[PDB]
Amino acid sequence: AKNASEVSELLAKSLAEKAVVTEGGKVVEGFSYVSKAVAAKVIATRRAEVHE
Amino acid sequence: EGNSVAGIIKSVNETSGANLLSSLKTIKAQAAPIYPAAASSTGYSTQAK
Repeated sequence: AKNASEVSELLAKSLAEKAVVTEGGKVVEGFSYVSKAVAAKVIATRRAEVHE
Repeated sequence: EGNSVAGIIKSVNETSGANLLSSLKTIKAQAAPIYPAAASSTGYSTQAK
């Protein structure tokens, strides 16, 4: 009864991780975007190696 | 032997960024010139004798 919070949360987060991209109202498939978090981690990695 | 500056360049390039700053006293000690320590005190040489 006490891990029901985490199982409903992980269902929501697992649906959120594979979030899909819509054309207008219909879905575009084979669409891959680079997030601002992923781009900032790329920038931080490249910046740390050049500082090294 | 090989020259000490190329050893500095190689062993500095081989360290990681976390390993770099504490390795610097070791790398320096591997590039320091050999100054031979005081060896065995014999008596007088055969030419001194």
